[PDB]
Amino acid sequence: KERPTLAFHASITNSFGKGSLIQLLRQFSQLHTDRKQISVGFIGYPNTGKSSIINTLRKKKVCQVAPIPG
Amino acid sequence: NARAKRALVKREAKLVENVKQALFIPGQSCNKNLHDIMVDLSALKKPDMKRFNRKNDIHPFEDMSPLEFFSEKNDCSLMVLMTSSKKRKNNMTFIRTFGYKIYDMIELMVADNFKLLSDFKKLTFTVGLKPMFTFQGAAFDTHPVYKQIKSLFLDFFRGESTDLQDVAGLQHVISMTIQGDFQDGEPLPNVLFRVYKLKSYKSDQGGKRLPRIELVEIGPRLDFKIGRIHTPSPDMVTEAHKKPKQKKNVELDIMGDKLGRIH
Amino acid sequence: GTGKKEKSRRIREGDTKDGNLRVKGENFYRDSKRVKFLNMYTFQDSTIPDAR
Amino acid sequence: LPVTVEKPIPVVYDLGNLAAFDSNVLDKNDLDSSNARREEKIKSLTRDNVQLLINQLLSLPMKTTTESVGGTGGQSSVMTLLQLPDPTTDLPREKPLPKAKAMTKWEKFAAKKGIKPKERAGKMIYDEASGEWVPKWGYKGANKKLDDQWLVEVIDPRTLNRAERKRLVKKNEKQQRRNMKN
RNA sequence: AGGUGGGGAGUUUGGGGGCGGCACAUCUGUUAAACGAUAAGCAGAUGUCCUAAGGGGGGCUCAUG
Ligand SMILES: [Mg+2]
Repeated sequence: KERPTLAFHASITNSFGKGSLIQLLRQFSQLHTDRKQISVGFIGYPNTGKSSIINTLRKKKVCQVAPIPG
Repeated sequence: NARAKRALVKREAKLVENVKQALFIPGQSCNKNLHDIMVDLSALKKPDMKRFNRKNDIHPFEDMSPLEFFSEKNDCSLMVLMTSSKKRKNNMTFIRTFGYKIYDMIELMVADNFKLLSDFKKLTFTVGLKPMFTFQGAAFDTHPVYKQIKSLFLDFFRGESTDLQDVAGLQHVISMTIQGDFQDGEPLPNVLFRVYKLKSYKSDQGGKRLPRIELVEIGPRLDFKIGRIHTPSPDMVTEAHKKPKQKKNVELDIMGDKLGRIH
Repeated sequence: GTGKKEKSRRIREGDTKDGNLRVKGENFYRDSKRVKFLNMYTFQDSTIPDAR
Repeated sequence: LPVTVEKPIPVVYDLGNLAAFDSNVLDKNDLDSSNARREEKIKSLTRDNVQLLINQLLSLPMKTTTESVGGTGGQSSVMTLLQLPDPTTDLPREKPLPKAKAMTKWEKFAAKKGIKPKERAGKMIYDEASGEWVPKWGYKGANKKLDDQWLVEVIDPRTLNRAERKRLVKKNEKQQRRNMKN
């Protein structure tokens, strides 16, 4: 009712909903074509999906990820 | 010196064009009836009307350069030259100019049954007010010659292109009609030109929303015979239809807020 | 060279006619618009302006 | 008295230019110039067309401002006005579009260089020994100060400065002439 | 003959963005087109408010017999 609510899964390789989020980001970039630059920030409780979602978006492990909040 | 610069600024092409100036040139055979017709036409063209000093011996079909020279020296886009020959009785010529070059030529002749403005009942008429137009018959849009005549008449009498009109400004209307329909390939029937003043009869039958429209003819009454015709090339037509060029998921919402769709 | 030489490229492009604006590092990769940007990674004049 | 008007073929209206089109069949039998009823038939047809156009025209929105006479460029609130739509008929133009511009060398140099265009701050430059702004150009500027001042400590040098300024103006005119051929 | 030709070698890689701005009453050398009138510029003691445009407003008509 107030947010897009894109379903996502934080698997590094077998991610779910990655295509939808990629399309959403592409649309956002298309809206901001005149900006030529944009960044996306993550907000949430520790160990939820932040580092894992970033890594699966990159398709490889970049940020250290483990079953630990920090 | 700034006075000349102001005129030159208007001479140069403008993104938004003002009312097309009209120059009237009396020909070598400017009949008294022709002079009266010219005066009547000027009455419906003021204040953007210019008349030449005296007679002229210019033939638009046999001499195109003089018209271009006059248009360039007077900065007038519309040109009218009335000239009647023995064969072409009461002939009147109308010419358009694009970039000071000839755009098209059309010969229009008025039958002897024409009635002058003074002959009709006297009524109020304000100069500079944009009149209404009505075109009758499919030939106006389904024929090249009639389409050109309609376009010329509109450009001559459409006046300004303001987007706001006063209710009281609708003083009179011009009725554009043709002398009946014709079959394909038949001679073009003469174009009937009439001017009717508007009368606001009360809305008794029409409640309050709309009054009963009434008309009173004031003239001039003219039947336009069709003679020699000239048309511009397709490139000139395309040039004359250029635009000043003045957005996916981009829209200016109310209050000027720039909104978009996520999809 | 011959093509690798920047003189040949400048002659072909015609920039030699306006070589006064030759920016330090004018090459096919990272032209002036990029060389100047990168140079910023390499404000204390202590001037006394008249704030009138 | 009745205002009702209708035709078999729907009427085409051009509210942007106060014009309308009626493709209905024309009665050649009565439109003949020799007929007397011709004038009455034309009058009736024109009245019907004008009634239809007015009925369609009045359906447009109307502005109602809350201002007063005010300045010469204002509008009276009392005068109700109909907001006509954008024009629909593509009338031919009278002159071409002057999209052509000056290709002077300065524009190309600015595009190549990083020199941003000047902001045109103002004419009020500042000078010394006078206690006044003494704007650069526009009224008794510093350009003529060198000639006005009565001490040229360094053959008449006062005229040399004017000659140099005139030569610079001539060079600017020559550059204008050269760029005019672009 | 033409071409790739730091793959190879010698070398450096200094010590900087805005600027031009005047119009009429004048006389002098050129211009002067040469029976001349004397114009369409150059630089000059010369000012002056025309606020580097005279824009509006209210009035006058003029070389020459
Ligand atoms: Mg974590």
